[PDB]
Amino acid sequence: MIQGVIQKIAGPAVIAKGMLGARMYDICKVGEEGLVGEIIRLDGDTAFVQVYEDTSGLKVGEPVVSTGLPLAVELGPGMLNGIYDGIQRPLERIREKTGIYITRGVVVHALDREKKWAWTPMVKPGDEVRGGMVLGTVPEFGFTHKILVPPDVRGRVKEVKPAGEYTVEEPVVVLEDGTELKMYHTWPVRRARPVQRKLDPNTPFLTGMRILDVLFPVAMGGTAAIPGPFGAGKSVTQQSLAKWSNADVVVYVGCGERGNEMTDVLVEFPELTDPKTGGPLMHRTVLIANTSNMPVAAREASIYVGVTIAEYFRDQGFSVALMADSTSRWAEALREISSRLEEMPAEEGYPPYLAARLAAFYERAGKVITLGGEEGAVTIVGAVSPPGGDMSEPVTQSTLRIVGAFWRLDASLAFRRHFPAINWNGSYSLFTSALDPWYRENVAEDYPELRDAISELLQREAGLQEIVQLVGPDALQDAERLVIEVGRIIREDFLQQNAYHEVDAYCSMKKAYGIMKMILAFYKEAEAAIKRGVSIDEILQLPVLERIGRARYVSEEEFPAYFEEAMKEIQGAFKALA
Amino acid sequence: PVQRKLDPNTPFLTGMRILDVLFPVAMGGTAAIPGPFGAGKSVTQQSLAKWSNADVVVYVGCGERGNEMTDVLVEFPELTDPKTGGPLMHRTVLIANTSNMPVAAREASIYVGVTIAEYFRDQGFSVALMADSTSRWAEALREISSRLEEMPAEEGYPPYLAARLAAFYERAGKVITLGGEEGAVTIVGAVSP
Amino acid sequence: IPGIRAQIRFIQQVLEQREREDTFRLKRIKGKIEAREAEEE
Amino acid sequence: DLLKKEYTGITYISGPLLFVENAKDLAYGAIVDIKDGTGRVRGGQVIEVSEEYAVIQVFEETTGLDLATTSVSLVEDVARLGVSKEMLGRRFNGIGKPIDGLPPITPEKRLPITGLPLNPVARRKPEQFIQTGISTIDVMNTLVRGQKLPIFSGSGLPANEIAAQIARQATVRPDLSGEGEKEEPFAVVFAAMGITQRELSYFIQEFERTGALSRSVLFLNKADDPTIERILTPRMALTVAEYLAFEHDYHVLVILTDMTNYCEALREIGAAREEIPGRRGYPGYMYTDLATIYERAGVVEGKKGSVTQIPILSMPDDDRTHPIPDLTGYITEGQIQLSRELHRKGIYPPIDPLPSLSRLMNNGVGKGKTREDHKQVSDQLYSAYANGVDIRKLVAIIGEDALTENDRRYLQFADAFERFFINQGQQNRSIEESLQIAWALLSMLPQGELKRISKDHIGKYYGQKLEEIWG
Amino acid sequence: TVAEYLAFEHDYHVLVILTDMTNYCEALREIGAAREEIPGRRGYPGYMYTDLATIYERAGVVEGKKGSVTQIPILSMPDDDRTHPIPDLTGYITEGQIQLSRELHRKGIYPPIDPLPSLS
Amino acid sequence: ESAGELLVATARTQARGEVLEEVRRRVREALEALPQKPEWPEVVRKLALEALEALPGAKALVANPEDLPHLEALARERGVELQAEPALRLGVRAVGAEGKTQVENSLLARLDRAWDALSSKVAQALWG
Amino acid sequence: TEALLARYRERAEAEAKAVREKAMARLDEAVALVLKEVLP
Repeated sequence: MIQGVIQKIAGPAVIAKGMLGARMYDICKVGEEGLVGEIIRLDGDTAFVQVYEDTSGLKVGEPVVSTGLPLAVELGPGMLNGIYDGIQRPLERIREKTGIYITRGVVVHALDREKKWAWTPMVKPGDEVRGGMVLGTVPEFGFTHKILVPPDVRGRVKEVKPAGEYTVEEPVVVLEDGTELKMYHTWPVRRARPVQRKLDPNTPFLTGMRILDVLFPVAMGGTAAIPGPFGAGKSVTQQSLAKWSNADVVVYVGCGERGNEMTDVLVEFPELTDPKTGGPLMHRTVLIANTSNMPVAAREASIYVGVTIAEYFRDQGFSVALMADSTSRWAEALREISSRLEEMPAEEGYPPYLAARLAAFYERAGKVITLGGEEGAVTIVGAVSPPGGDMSEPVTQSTLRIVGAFWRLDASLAFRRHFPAINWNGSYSLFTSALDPWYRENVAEDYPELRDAISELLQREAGLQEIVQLVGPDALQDAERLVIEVGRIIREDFLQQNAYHEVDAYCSMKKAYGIMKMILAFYKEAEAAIKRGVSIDEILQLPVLERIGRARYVSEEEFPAYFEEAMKEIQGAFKALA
Repeated sequence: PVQRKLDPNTPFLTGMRILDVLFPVAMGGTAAIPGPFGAGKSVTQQSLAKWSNADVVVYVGCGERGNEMTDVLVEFPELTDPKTGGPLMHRTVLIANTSNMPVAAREASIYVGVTIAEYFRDQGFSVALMADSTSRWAEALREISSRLEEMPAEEGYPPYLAARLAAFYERAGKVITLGGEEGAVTIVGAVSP
Repeated sequence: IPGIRAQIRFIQQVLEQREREDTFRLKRIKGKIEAREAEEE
Repeated sequence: DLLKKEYTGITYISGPLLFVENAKDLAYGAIVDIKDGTGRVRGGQVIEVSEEYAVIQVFEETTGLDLATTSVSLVEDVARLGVSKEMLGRRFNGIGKPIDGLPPITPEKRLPITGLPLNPVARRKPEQFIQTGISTIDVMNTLVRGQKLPIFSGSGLPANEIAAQIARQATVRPDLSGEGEKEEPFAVVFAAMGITQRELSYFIQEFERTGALSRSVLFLNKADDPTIERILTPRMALTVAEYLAFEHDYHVLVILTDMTNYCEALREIGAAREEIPGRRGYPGYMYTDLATIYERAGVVEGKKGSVTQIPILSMPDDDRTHPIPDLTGYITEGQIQLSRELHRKGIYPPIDPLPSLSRLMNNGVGKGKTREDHKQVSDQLYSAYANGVDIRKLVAIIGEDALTENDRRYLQFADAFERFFINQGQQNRSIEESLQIAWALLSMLPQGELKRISKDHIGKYYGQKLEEIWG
Repeated sequence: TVAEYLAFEHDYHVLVILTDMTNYCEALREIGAAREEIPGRRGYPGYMYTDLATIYERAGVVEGKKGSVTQIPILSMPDDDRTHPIPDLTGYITEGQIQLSRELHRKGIYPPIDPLPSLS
Repeated sequence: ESAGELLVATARTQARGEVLEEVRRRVREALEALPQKPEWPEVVRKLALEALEALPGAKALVANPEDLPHLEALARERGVELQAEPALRLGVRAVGAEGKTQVENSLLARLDRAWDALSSKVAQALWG
Repeated sequence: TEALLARYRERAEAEAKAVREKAMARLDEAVALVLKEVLP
């Protein structure tokens, strides 16, 4: 056990002395109070520690002890329905222990060592176990939590517990080599967990929003970014994705953000209902909250903890969705530490390894074949907060060159109170062509063509806007005023979505199909009618536009009849006038 | 020090219609007149020095042309004070630190001027202080901070320039002096962006 | 067109000035790390 | 304990810093007393300590110190403040000492002025709606009790009058939520940082008119006080506020009168130390630093008090992308942004509703609260006003005669909106008056164009005329 | 120095013509950047105003003497930009300006002095 | 309106201030006469002892000549030199090894360090 | 109009005397306690 003493203190940094033999990125206990830190630089006889807690009141000369092991999490039953801080400590226990504020130095366990779980074995003596295989299961909130062998364990089974209630400390299986396999294990948060093979992304990740699910979709293992200035409503979109997506498990990482958002999740998710299993919504969610006024050095800790928990649940054969609340805050934590490491920085003060860290983090996502020969996925959706709304700063650019889809929020739409406020001209997605067979087989045989026609119409209206700007919209010919008007309709009747409405919040995909289909039918008929001398003004007064603009408020079970009525009403809106 | 700061209730008349009507300044108030070159800032400052209704005028020429100081010195003995019968120069104090005199003395001149104005206020008069340019004082600050190897703020200026400016402008105002009488000081600072 | 060209050249001036300031700062801190690593040698 | 230790051996004084050697017995963050050859004692705080020497940031100015005679002695290991209920009629300077001539207070507790973060589990959702009597805030950017809501002002715009009007008129409306009937007034904690004499006299005369001084605590750091003291003013004010709220169940309202001066002090003390800068020289940790102040607000589960913040800050060149407003917007919940163009038209209060925002607005409006049509009226107003502004932009190119009829109706709506709904000028409007005016203004548009409001709310509110509300 | 000697020792009336201060300012910038000083608006040293002042302020007339020193600086505004640091700083020091116009040059006029933006 | 309330509250506050000030003056005068009491030598010895225990490695001791003889019998045990001085009263002040560190243990010093901590006790015990 | 000021002046002086006397009651114990505590 290497130990030394404090030599210098400044900010969240501590320089220890006499630490010869300590290893890079080991966890230490700083001071007599025992704060947690991590070695980030060795220099002769000294070590440079970044402390994960407040350092005010420390004194020169206190002990510093290295534990010899890098940061790690405890992976086992008992993580769902919970809330943790940046280094995996249960906040409910900290609350029932320290009151309404968070004091430093609390030591608590990640998993509760007293609750008893219903073990149910699935291996027999003499069997061969191999890293990643499943030993048994326990029930957890309507899931089936599989107990896995750690990735670095292999051997033969000597004894396996019969059944019944046990706590997570119980050696449910002991190998012929004498190792005891409890219900949980630890894993270093900086090492990606291994898999057998990576697969191709060919199933959509259904978010519930029309514009994202239709125009800019994401595959079940892809990555996405959503950067926007303050006031554009990033938190609303993130919480909507956490509410309505079709993931089995949601892991929500609030890195460096407002605390009221975490409280909103905590207070509201127990009252909502899980779309798939029908249970409460908090039973499929894991929060990792490290708010703005918490220690700075714990932000990257929270990011890594979140992604490791997501990879664990993926290893059990689930589809996980990871929501990183901001990576700009992580980058700023890095810059703050580098300020007193006295490094020579890159553009705008960020340390030079930042793009490498970002790539390493976004590359853990994907759809895999697990070590136990099963299928699971992790889908990352990270938010960016560019300083000054400037989309050219280093974090945003470093993110563009990695992600698969890119959802750009703009301020002009947010001022208009028109939400989701996704900039159509600046967003893209690289997953459409690979997802088209799924759409043809599961939505409708011509879904790709309707999507393409809507994209072409939006592009053509964008092209006309340039002339509309210099001559005014009344100077166009009727054939182009029609495109302007149908663009307005597409915008405010299909793209727009009400997050607080009881029925417009979640929108199935066949509903989006129907709406697109009837908008296109109307537009085609109106172009035909213009080819016959009908003026553009009475076309705008046709009262079937009310049906079209109201369609999105119809329930998912009431919709097919509505759409079948509306199609023939559209047809009659023009064939009957003759 | 003073006994009590009061609120200004009486206009400081400059003699120019646009300033006295549209954008008045009160007796103990503070004004700023920033103007690019060729906009006649010098004539306006001289007019403010020539026709104001203050009892005493303190003119601080912090890093500006010398012909302006000469204009004052030559013309003012001829002009008559409106309030009393005396010459205009009899109510004026000049501090002259022109553009080719030592740089580090511009700040000293600013502080000297405002201290003399505070003294005459303490005597019960109502003083007007015209700081002929504060960008020159800012440049002196920047030069000295450059000799000190300090890290600068946005445009090479030291990071404490706003504090010095605020502490200088905060010496103005209507007061009840320590002797019990009432005086005031009005500051009109020029800038040169 | 003249007004837009004016705005553009103004923005370009500001950006170049900021870049010059920060490279000055970088040079200073590099000189500093070298000095204070050599003095401890 | 009680014995005193003095450190001689000062080795360096420049600007706001002071290095002292052989001082390993000082804790990181301690408070010290610097005494010179005259006997005058001034304060400081240790910001870096090592086995060789410790670095001190002096609060006062460093005139008169010398390397031979000054001494440094410890005061306490953590910077604390003595709080009490009996400070509800007092004035202190920027570091907590009385300046009204009365004796100091007798502290019930001594609390660390840095505070501790609230537990996200211990928090509560803010829901109580506050009626400020201002329509552009009440109807379009509702303020709830326990919220962070800054005011993005300019140089010559009247943000102080808006803050004082809010303090004078703010009240909860318990008859609309049906819960409670105490309506106990707000206690006001007012922290001024680098304030001038004109604005200080304004605020004092205002509170003296309203009689709100007997329940207000005042922390004044004027513009001729030292600069580095501004580091302590907001922390002291919020320490007192959190004490009052979460011990004696007050409902506190905190007003922080200029965060720009706070950031100036921060940048100064951060450049003296050569931190890696942010965008315009502001230190790289300014985000965390401001977050430790703004996040000391909200409501706690299982307690009756609350804390509400109204920071005021002046965007330097009316620039929304400057670092200070940018970060503050990234922290707080929405903002109230003032407009210079509206101010030039004589409109008071010059709040333009498009770049404003209140994130917690949906927690405290609707049925069981103000009225069931509040939300839809609000966003319908937003849509119509945006349309009016775009049509102005078009008129600027193709002339007013070339317009259609509905375009002229939107132009007229924008104009009447600005001149009747925004411009109220010191009168106190209940929420019902505000919604009544909003509907009278909406009735100018054809009933078929209010596409964000339901059919029944239209049926039972449409059709009022503006001449009826007033002539 | 020659002009001052002549004027205030032999009662001469001297007219000094400095033909291009735009080159003077580039030389000054190049020399200053070799001493590692803090830059200015476009790379020009932070003290260009004081340096130009020590040159321009050497003209004038003295009391009790008959000589005089009149200066006519000449400089080319880069890109015809009036806000460039060179002409701008020269504007704050001198007592007016004479401006040459391009349209009068195109018309074939000579000398193409524009009388509307000029002043003494 | 509330102006009268402010008046009565100001009166109360300043009255409490007067009485607390009086108590403090009372103890300030009770202290400044102790070097005539028979417990003087032993309290001075323990004061110097805790002072020396606060500077590991002092080089001297400054005190008052009038109570200098009270202080010889306990410094020889550890070798810390002596020195007398008229200005230091009601206590003793050490000196650190470099000359750049001191520790004073005067009476009035401890009083000014503890009075703020004990003000709450005096209030709660002198009113309720 | 002024009867309020008169009533309040009376209340202020009354409470001032009340506090002073309630203090002079046990001041003799307060001072002894402080001297006990300040001493080593």
